[PDB]
Amino acid sequence: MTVSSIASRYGLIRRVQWKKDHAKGSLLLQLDADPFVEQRIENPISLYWFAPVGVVSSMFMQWRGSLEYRFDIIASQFHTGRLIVGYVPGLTASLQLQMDYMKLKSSSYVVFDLQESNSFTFEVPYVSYRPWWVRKYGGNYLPSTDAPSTLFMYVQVPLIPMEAVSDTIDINVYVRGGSSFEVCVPVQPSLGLNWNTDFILRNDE
Amino acid sequence: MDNPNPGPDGEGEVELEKDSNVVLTTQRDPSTSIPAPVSVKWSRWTSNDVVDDYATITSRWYQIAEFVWSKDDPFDKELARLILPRALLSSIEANSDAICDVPNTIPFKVHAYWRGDMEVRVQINSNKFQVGQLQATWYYSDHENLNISSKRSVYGFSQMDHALISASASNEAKLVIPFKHVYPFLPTRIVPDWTTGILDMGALNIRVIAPLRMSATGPTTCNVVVFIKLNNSEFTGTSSGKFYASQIR
Amino acid sequence: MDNPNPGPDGEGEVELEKDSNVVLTTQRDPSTSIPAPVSVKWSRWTSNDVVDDYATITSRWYQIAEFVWSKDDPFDKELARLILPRALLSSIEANSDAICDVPNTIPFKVHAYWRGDMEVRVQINSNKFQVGQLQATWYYSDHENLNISSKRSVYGFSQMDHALISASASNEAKLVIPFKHVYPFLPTRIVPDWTTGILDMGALNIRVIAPLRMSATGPTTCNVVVFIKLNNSEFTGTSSGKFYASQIR
Amino acid sequence: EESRNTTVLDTTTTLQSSGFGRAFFGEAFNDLKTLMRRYQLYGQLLLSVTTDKDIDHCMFTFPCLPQGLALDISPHEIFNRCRDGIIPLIASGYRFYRGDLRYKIVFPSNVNSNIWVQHRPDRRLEGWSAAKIVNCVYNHGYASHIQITRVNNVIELEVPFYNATCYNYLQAFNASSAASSYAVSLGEISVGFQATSDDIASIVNKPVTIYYSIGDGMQFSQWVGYQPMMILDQLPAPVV
Amino acid sequence: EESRNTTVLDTTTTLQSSGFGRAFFGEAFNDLKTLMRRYQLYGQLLLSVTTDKDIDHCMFTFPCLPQGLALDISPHEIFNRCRDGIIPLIASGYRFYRGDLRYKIVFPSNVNSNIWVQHRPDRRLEGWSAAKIVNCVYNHGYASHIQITRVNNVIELEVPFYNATCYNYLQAFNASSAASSYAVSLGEISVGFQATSDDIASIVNKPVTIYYSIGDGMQFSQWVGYQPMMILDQLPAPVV
Amino acid sequence: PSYQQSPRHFVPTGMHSLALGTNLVEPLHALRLDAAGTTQHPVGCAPDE
Repeated sequence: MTVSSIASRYGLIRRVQWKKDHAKGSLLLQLDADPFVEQRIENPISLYWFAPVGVVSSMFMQWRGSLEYRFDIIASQFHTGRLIVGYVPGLTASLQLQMDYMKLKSSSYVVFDLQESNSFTFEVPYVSYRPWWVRKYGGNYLPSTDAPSTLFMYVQVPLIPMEAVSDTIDINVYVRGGSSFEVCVPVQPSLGLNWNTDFILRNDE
Repeated sequence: MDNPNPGPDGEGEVELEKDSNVVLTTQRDPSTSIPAPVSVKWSRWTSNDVVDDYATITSRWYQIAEFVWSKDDPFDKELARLILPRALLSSIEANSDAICDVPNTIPFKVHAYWRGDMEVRVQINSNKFQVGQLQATWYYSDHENLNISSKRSVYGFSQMDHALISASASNEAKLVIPFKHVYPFLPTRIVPDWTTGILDMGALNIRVIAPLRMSATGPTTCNVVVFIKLNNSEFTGTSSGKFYASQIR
Repeated sequence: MDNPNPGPDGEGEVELEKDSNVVLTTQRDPSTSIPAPVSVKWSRWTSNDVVDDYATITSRWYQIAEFVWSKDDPFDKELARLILPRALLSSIEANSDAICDVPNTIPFKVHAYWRGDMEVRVQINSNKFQVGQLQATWYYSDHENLNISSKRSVYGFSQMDHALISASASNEAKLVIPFKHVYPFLPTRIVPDWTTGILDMGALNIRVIAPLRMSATGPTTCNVVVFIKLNNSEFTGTSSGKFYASQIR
Repeated sequence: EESRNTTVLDTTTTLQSSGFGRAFFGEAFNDLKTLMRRYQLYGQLLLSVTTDKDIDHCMFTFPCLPQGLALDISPHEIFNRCRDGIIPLIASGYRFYRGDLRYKIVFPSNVNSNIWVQHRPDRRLEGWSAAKIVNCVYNHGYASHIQITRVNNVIELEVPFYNATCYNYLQAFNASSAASSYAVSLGEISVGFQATSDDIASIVNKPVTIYYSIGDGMQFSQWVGYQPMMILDQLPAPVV
Repeated sequence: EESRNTTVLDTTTTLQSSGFGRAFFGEAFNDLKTLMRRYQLYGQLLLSVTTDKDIDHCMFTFPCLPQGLALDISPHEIFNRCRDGIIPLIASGYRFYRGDLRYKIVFPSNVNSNIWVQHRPDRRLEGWSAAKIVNCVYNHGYASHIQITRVNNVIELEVPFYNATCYNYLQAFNASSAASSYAVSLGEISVGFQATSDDIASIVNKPVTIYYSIGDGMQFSQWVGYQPMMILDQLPAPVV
Repeated sequence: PSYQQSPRHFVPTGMHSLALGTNLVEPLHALRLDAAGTTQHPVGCAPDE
């Protein structure tokens, strides 16, 4: 039992549809480069999946280190694709827009060709001013910070499938903590179980 | 040989071309056609200013032209006459921003005189059922000839060494292009002895040889992406960035 | 000693401070006041990106504030509260051009996170008949205190180590300023955990101690120039230059 | 396979590891077991005298388990607000466990009477319902201890592992197999007073808090993935 | 340069150093750090029950910092009269700090209920205002401790350095940078009771005193000169 | 490690002895700043008696 024993387990975190007619700049995910990856399940409170590195980050105050996200691009060898997995350090919410692949390739990026091999584990860098990084969510407390950095995934060259196979392709996005991942300060966890999803309000009337 | 056992990861080995932080892969083996051997640094003969290498920032790869190629393009047809030290800037000033936003090209903004060898990849992402074959050819100083309008054809550029892209196997064309010009430096802005033809080395031109031939139910589109690395560059003659005019559209 | 024989070249030895291509001289010996010892590189703890030195281009000296100082300025009076990693940019964006025109500061345009030690010279060119004495003082994180409005005075900044400029001998104040902040990196643009206080290290503030005292027929003006070298810098987190907002006026 | 790695496409240089905070803060955190021994609130109750109880009568009984209780949210503002704490959030990630527990039960101030505390490994756990603190006799051969309120009103405990098992279930238990109810709790701890009927009336509606931690014997089994989680800032504010 | 020395014009013979009082008084004083571990009053409050508080409710919360509080002067005759004490007077002379703090919170006599105390490194400090003691729930994963009033009504603490920083600001903090609020306090200590609503009414307007000291981990950074000072005998006498 | 060994079994008293003035280590709360500190007598301040 070990933090790095948990952080070396992939957890499936995002289903990305990848169609034929997606253009050569269309966004597939702008998801945050923290372990706290948002996956929403469809109660008056909502429940979420997380990566194991996401939860075991959510039992700590601070985290640092790489984040190896695995892109498993489920296709035949007859499909040919190409897509950037880019990574920009330090984009705020107002800079969450203005994003495309042409402004992405200035930063660090990896172009992949979907061919006879269909899977690659990109290693998200840890690029920040701070040695650690505060938990995104914290306790039930409206102050206490978004991601250090943002991943992006644009379709560099669109899917050109053969006419015997399908127009659409699933892309699964796993999240695993990197080899340099480490967490330090034990604080109040930001996540609770769903054994008892009952909640009681405290209005005063 | 003869035991293909594909799992969840497909079959083939994904080969890298790791560099500074842009890392790009291809599934297929390249077909390089080096035109000339590697050149010398050339800083000893005509620059006493601080001749600074920038291999940590300028040797990143950069997409400069992607384009759709369908079956309607005929036999002997141009696709892109990329002029490579220009097109690295022309894709930037075409793509709605200045030079100071892209970390590959800020030494062109600061320094005035450039030298350096280029690396050029022309990736295709054709389906396997398509039949076709592009060619990529580097030519030196296309705009310094008037008779290239007679030559701009597949039969002329086949005689010189040239890379080939078969759309059958979705081959990739790596293409080393060493710097060879009459003067050993290309300037980056308007310069007191020439202005026209700024930062021009010649034509990377991508001529179709075999057009897309498919069924009636065939995949019509075939996108082609061109990346460029710039590794053994030297920059000299530091000056102000306000002198740098925009490149020509 | 005691044999001054001046020729056409004057008397004194002109001492250099050669660097990259900006070379600047002073006639007089400096008075450095180093506040803290030299710091470590700090790239091992929080950056896996390409941490590239730029000592060929960023270690040039650069004028960031010149100003007129006359005798009408009183005893305890500010002249310039230069915030030094900002004022290197603020003099640029004040001086009618963007960052991409100055070769010192283009890695601030490309990269997002900065670290580095500074060198700061405050040259004076006073006449010998003038009597006066400026002081230069480096303070760490001026804007991260509210009580500096009680402290912003010559008596407070005299207690910490500080350089002195006598207008009698036209002394020069070299001033090594090593990088020391709470977090080991200063960001260069709007960053997801702080925005306000971008690239702020603290105050270089030039407080008058002895004002200009001259005759009735005296030289009233006394211009003061401030140069800055930026040598042990590291830049990390490469991103697009279109993200870089302008600095605050 | 889950933990496979098809093609690494790393851009990074090798990061300096801090040694999990040992370099900065002077202490490691990679071992989660050494975090588990930090105490966490187990379950807080309010005393309620129902009958004129005999001195033998247990005041409350509760099963003893590292899984965290059936969460009892006038709500308790911690269990309304701070959901689950740490130890069931880790214990969600493991199907089984085996080992000791520590308790350190804290008693209020206005009580003075002597306190007896029992471990009962005979008691099974029938379903996830009624796996909480229960406000209800003293027994001989069960493992016992008396803390005196007048010396110090906080007892401490090292409740051992008494099961005839290889390990025990760690997720929330639905009581499928009838003998499997013997294999969830470590047993059953009962807290009872020696207070007479006159003086226990003053102690009504006084809080009795119980903490818990594992205490170096606990060794978790086979990994199981986490359940769906609730994000705590999404919980509503008390509109006034 | 500040500390230069142009021309010494000494008249003196060399003085016998006492070794900073070691020769007379049997103890050195040159190291100011060994003076810093002498305890100083941090902030004294008066208890005030606003609502019929739950047992979970913190009675007061306060940020934890060696800078000295936002000084809260019916004035408190110490903070009206004896301004600032020692440790912020030294801490005026350094822009940054890094290290531990000790607390030793002292509770009044008429209280009897159990006391829980939290460290919360999640809490930032928003401005120099509201950086004082605040009369307002209990939480799980924060570092916790219960002192029992009946054994001894003075808790003691070693609150560590939990920041993701190189060091932290030591002058009074105006909250310029938004993330810099994470880097001033060590965290936030909260003191809350387990007292019910009936017995906490007796404890209203009882003083709760908090002390502080650094405890050998503190290492101050870069020198900064002192601010302007107030001379204490110049303060007026209470004319009767 | 759990320390299960059974602990000591003492007697409290409120005050140290008073008539004892000899080879006997007396614990106090010194208002001196130093734990090893003792009042001292320099070269002229060593008393005669």
